[PDB]
Amino acid sequence: REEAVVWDILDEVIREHPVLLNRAPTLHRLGIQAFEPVLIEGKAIQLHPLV
Amino acid sequence: DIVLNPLGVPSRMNIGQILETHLGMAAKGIGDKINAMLKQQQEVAKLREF
Amino acid sequence: SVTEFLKPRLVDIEQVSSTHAKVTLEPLERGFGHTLGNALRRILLSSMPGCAVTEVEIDGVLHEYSTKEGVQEDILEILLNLKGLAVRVQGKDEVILTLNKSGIGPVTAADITHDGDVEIVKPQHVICHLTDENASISMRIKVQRGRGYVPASTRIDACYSPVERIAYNVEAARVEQRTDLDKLVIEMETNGTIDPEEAIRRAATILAEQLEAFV
Amino acid sequence: KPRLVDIEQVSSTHAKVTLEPLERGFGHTLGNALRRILLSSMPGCAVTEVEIDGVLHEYSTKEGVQEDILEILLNLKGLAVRVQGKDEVILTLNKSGIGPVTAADITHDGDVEIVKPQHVICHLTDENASISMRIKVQRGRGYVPASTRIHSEEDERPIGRLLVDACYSPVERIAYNVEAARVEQRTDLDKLVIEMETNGTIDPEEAIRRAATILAEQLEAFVDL
Amino acid sequence: KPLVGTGMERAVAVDSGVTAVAKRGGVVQYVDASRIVIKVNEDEMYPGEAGIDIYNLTKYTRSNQNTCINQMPCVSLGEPVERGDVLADGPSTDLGELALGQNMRVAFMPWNGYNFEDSILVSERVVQEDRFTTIHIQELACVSRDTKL
Amino acid sequence: QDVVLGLYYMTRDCVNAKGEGMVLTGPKEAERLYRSGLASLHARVKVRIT
Amino acid sequence: EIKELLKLGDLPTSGQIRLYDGRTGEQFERPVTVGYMYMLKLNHLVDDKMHARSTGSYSLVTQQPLGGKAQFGGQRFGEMEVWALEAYGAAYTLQEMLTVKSDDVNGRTKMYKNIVDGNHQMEPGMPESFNVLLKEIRSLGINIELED
Amino acid sequence: QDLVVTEDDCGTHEGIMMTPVIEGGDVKEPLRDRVLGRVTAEDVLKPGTADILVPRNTLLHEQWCDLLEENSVDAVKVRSVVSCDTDFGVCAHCYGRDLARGHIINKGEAIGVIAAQSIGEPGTQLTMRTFHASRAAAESSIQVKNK
Amino acid sequence: MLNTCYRILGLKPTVIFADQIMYTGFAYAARSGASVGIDDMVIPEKKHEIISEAEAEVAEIQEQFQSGLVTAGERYNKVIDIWAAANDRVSKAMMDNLQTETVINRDGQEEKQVSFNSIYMMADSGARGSAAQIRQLAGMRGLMAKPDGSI
Amino acid sequence: RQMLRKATIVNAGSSDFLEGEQVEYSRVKIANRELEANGKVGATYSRDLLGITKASLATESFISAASFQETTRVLTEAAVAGKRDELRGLKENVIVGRLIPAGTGYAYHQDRM
Repeated sequence: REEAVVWDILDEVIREHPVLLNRAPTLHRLGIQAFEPVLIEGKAIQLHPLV
Repeated sequence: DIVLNPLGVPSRMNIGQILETHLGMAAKGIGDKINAMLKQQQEVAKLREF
Repeated sequence: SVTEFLKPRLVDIEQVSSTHAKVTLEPLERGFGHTLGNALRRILLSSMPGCAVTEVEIDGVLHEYSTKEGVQEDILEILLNLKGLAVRVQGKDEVILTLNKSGIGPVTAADITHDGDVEIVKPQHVICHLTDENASISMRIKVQRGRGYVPASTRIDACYSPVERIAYNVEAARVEQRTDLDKLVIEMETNGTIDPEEAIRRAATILAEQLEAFV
Repeated sequence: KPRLVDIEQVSSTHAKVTLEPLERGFGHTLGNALRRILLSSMPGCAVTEVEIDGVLHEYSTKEGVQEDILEILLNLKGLAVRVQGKDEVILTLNKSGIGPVTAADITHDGDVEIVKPQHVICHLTDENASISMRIKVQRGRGYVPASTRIHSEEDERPIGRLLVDACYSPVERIAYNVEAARVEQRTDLDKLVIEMETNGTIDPEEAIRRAATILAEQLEAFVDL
Repeated sequence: KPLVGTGMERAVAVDSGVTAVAKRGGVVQYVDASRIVIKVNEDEMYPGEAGIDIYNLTKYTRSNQNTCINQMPCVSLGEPVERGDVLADGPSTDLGELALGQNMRVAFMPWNGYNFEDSILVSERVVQEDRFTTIHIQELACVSRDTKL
Repeated sequence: QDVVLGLYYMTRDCVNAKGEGMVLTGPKEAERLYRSGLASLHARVKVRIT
Repeated sequence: EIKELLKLGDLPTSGQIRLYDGRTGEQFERPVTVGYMYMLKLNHLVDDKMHARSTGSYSLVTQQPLGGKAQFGGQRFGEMEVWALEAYGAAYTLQEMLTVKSDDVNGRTKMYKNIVDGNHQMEPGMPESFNVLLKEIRSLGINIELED
Repeated sequence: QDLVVTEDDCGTHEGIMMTPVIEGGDVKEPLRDRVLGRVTAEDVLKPGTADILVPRNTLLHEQWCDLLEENSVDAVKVRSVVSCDTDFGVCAHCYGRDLARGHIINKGEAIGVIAAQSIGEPGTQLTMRTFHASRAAAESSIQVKNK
Repeated sequence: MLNTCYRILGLKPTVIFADQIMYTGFAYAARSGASVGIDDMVIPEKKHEIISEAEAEVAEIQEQFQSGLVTAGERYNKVIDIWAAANDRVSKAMMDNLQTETVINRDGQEEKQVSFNSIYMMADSGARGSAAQIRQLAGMRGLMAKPDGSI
Repeated sequence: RQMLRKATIVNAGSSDFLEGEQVEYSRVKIANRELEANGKVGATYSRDLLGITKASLATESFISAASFQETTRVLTEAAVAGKRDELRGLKENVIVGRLIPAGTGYAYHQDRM
């Protein structure tokens, strides 16, 4: 049914467990670069501009 | 309403983008004027001549 | 009610020394991190009453662009050393003071005649240095009262602000049954004779003073 | 202190307010601060829940009308309401015949008063047509779709009440100007001349007074701490 | 619509067959949302019983690529019509002009890089004006039977 | 794109600007040029850089 | 033609007006060009490309998940990302994708036992999909049996 | 595929000399970019003293030492992946040290994959080269621009 | 610079340097608030000169076609080389009538500066791409060969 | 530095006269012969140096060869030649669910093998 309390509990793990992200084509050692997750309330995934 | 980047415009190439936009303003700038004649309840002969 | 909302709550301040400060704010609505944040930037710069150096008469020099006999620091350098010097005045409005100094040693800051209603906050300030032989300077300094900055170019430089630097940051935050809320993290630096709490409280009451008529 | 005097009132909808006295960093501040107050945080009135007599679900076509329901939903969104007397009221649109649907022709219940009469909500084509809309209104603060109402439910038994994207803000447009000024016995002042447009849902004085007290409300904590 | 047009728009929508194309010329009888009926007056039919043109307007219908197709009226309640005039605009069409998308206020500067890499900001007055609203329509089908008992 | 540019867009031998040349210590700098009149670009201002 | 129409409607020839920000309030140093682009919308929206599925169903050939846009949220890795993965100096983040949690259903299910509590440590055995290497060659008419 | 760092170090002290290409006219390639992170075997600069050491590092600091001072010395001895004792895998002192955080990362590391992937993406950069007189004056006669 | 950050300093301090280059460097991009306009860029007024020179220099050889002074194979090459001589000239005439054109009075009056307009501060800075790209929008169109390879 | 490996054998001994052998066989065989085992059999190796296709064909692995190359031939080849894997490289380990020496792996593979 989806709940409000669930969100609050899962704010804790996000800092403790990272995310590994890549493109559809990857060739370098610059593909599988991984990032620490941070809380956001928006569908489309925000990131750095350098990487 | 929308905001674009000016950074793609010189890398790959569009001048039509520039022209359409400045003409879009030009089209709607004349458009903004013509409403006022009707927004003030003026009308009669003048609207035609503009 | 159906018109009321929830007001902000500070109580998360990173207090590092008397001079610098790093305040945070957990709750603020959409539209309200950017407002107040930017409004107070343009309050805490122009409208900040302090005390600073204005007009000065040199004993052996008339015009600024000269070089003194037996000193390393130029006048243009020393002008700026005087600008950053911090003063509090309670009783009077405007006072004329003197810098009687001579000998082998560094120019401190205390060696002024502590006049009537004059209180200085900082003693270790390097205004100048004196070199070989004895040397001697006796500056007839004058001070005025103001509100904002007035430079020398406009005067056909005074520094009337306790605020050194202003930087407000805006970042996202999470709360229970909500979408997005703008956290106001405010980075401030003061040195014009004012602790961070009093400045903001004054700026808030001065805003309140202006907004009293509006209400 | 400043002085709220000298307002150029042109009609009930549009407004051009002026402010003679304000200090040197205070024309620009409050001017821009209130821009971002008078848009999101604006208590007004708009359409929420509506029961059709002859239709239960949207996505259909009425017998003897040009305009579709999805079109008409949006016609209702842009409609302007003023309420003084109660909190929430249920009203009816009893209309029939060959003629264009105006805006007034409702039973003016207790303390209900409309500001704008010439609004085209619909058109009727056929001779002996008839519609009798059981419209409902709520009270709010910001713009509201419907999803947040679904999240908080409990005792729920309506289906026929078709939902319309709500538009709780009176303000159409915001523009503050800043110019320099001369006044007897003073040095320099930034005059705040404020150009405002409202949907017919709030008069200029109340909006600003609310925004000032709402600012005061937020600044109460700042002054206290 | 497009307010910067070209000139081609008037021939394309008519020869498409999407929008309701008037074959003959007369005067509109009864405009409804559902169907538009039109008296001929000018010619009259060959065997008898006058002209009378009728148009069954297609609404809330489906396509192959999961979308909505709605035909909508244009000309007023009882107005005259000529041979080859648009009566009802289809989906994403308006007064003999091909609309497709919409008219947008667009600026050409960065905004602390919320436009970094050819990305777009958008204001809330876009979404609030109820502009780009679309129905993505899907077939959810079932077969039960086919037995020998 | 937007990173690179911004930095030069600030760090430039600018044509005149409002200022000519008013000398500043260090902490006072950024602000005077952010505050009023004095732009951000200028060209030519000397500083007690630590 | 542009400018004469711009002249008919009281507009700048530059097409550049220095505008006061709705945010901060201040004007820009240079004059920002503003226009109307006539932006349009396109088909492949969020939902078409966006997929994410944890655990559930599997394909019929091998004990692997399914193709895509039908049953399980697979989303393939390919040869390109493996060559990538190996170089990233990581033994686990390869094995987890190709032994622990893909090719083995039961390898997931004995690890469903190990993850939740927080006990950890790995045991694979044989990687299931490669028995199809062995078997298809066995049926080819060649002999393969795990001897020694 | 399988060609990687194992073990400690190269025992043998032989290698390929490092020069610039010195192509035709002006300096197309300098000495500075070449030596970056490449170990010294013996390497004698000056007219017979010491300068460079038997195993020590050519990171970032000793470069400006050998490139601002003693500019006359153009040719210097340098090691290579082939030039090692142990043959299974390859020895660490031979290669070079091109990396991210700290210079020289740990023992037992991929290498062969670094290059092949770092030549992988510039395999998109090259474009097959897109459609790219005999005067008896300027070419037959050799000309010098600088003093 | 970040090179010399990371080469001199280390790991602990150099993160602080690079961060701002983004966050502030973007904040620096908006505050300027430049433009993409028609008048932002200025083509040289002498068009009918270097082009007609390129025309006439070729027409001089094109008369040598019709009459007979050059050889048929080299005739293409000489016409091309003479056209292509002016292509670089128009591009250089562009680059000079663009970059080093300010003319402004600084207190004591009459002074030349580096012109900081729209696309210069895209290019000089180094956003992306190059100068040969910009020239197209501006002056001369890039020459594309026949399907075989020759021009 | 990876290509330069295969070699035609020069001298006669335990090696096969003038056949095909790698650098890893050649150098180790030469080295062990010097001052313990046998002087003369100490055979030199003249170089056989190839391109991307032909050199990579020579895999000591019979799991791996039987994937990259035309598996029409090589799975049948590893079968026909009765070849037994017993390798400790990165090829075979990705496949049959064994551990690659890679990064931290090396620390374990130094203790294990």
